Amino acid sequence: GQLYMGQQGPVQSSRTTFGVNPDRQANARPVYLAPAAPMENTYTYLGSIQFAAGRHIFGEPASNVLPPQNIVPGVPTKHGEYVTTNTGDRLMASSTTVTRDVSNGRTKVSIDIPYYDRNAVETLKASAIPGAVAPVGSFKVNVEVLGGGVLTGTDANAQFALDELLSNMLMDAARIAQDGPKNTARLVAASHGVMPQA
Amino acid sequence: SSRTTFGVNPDRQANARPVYLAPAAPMENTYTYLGSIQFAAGRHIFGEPASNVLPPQNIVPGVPTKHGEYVTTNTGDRLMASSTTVTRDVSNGRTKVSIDIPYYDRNAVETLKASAIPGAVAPVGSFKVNVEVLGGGVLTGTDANAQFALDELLSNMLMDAARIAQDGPKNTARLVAASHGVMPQA
Amino acid sequence: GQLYMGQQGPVQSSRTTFGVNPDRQANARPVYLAPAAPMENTYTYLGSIQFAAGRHIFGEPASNVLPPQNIVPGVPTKHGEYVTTNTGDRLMASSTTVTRDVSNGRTKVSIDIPYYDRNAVETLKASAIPGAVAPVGSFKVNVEVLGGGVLTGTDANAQFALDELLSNMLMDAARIAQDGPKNTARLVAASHGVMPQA
Repeated sequence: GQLYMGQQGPVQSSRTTFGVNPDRQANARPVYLAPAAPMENTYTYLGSIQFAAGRHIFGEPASNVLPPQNIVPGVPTKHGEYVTTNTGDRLMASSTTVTRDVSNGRTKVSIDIPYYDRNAVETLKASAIPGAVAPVGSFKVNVEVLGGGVLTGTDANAQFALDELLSNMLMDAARIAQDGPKNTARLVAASHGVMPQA
Repeated sequence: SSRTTFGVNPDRQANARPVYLAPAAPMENTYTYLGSIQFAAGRHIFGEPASNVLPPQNIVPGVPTKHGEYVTTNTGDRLMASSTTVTRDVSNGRTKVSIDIPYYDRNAVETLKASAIPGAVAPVGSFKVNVEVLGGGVLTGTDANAQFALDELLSNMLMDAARIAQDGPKNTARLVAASHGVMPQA
Repeated sequence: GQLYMGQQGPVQSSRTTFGVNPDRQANARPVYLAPAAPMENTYTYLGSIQFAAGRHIFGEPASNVLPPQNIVPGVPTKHGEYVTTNTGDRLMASSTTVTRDVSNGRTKVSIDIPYYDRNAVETLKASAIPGAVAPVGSFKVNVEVLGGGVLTGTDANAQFALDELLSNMLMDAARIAQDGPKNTARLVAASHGVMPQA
């Protein structure tokens, strides 16, 4: 490679793999599985807008905090679900689901909430029809933490520090995801991004 | 594969960075001077542009291009409309702006005017000026903020180069029909 | 050879003979030659056991300190002998000898003392026979100092320090030679060594 001046004389710079231990520690670490899933932020906002945005009408949950669906204390699982059942006036009750998959150092949490056709629901109310409406679609939010491949000398204590580091990256990621003025479009029906000049 | 390096690491950053493209080309300096000399020097007569700022001809907003042109039309008495062109090429970290303005034969133009005869005249030649910035080879460590700093560094070298090119008394020959360069004594 | 990390980069370890001066100084050094040989330790012990151990009867020396036999002051020799003559009751007198050889940096001192057949001597005394007994065998002890090949920069003064170093190794060697309890066999008629477990 390039040439520089060492005390022996002019010496060639060199790039070597000598002295780098890339060995990894196996993803064999049991992790804490919450006994319920708190959806407080989303449901307080849904109470704020009165469970209706435009033509999307939403169901009222059973609880702001979701109970486990297929998780039992003391039984290890790689897939766990929490669920409640949204209900509403002239709405067929429909479940809202929070899924957690923990495999090979990869943790992934997904949230799926359904909605209904407000045009149909208000037609039902206004002309005094006796039927109900089934869900029309959903919205989904996924979050993923790739925490595999810790190094071999990673202390049992230092894995907790790494835990907190990843959780702070999580917070930063969601903030960057929703960052922006609420005067302007930023999430739904997205086509492309346009950052403003000033 | 991760390797520890002793000495210089020459890894360069790939030339894969979009750059800002002006929505129009301002030519204010040259056209104000052309108005100053009444669009005529010696036997060279020039045409009057439609605008001092040239609109894009083949550039569409939001569409990346590696070659773009701004253009206007010079018109004149007893003259055939001739376009003045500003070309910008961006490729592989090298960005180059060229300016081409045509001229006409003043003897033909004023002979027609003085003879009151139907002829009109086309351009005889042009003058061209090129400017080139070789910005490739950014090192690996450089982040975006540092790249902005390098942007401004190159633009300052640009200004220095133009000043060094035009440097000299206006009493004396310095650009056109150049044969060689000579330095004065004391 | 093996690989290690030097400031130039990964560097191969190397073993060279560069910068080692093994030149030696010739063994051309006159040494002191004692004017007599003191055998005080052995002869005081021989007085202790009354010049008799088992069937080995020993002669009584002329002197505890032996005079030179072929050494003359101011004459350089590479071989010198000291001697006295043991005598005894009904014993034909017999010489005890101490030999010193000094050649080419190697000093060697040997001691040879004879003994007689006590069975024969006490037969003579007991049945009142008029004859005498001649020596029957001997015991010998050798000591050797290989002090050749001093280095070239060895100062004349430092050769005295080396002298004393070798003499201290001598003392340590004799102590290791006779080391051991006197309850147990350690020197004569030796067949092999057996160091005790505890």
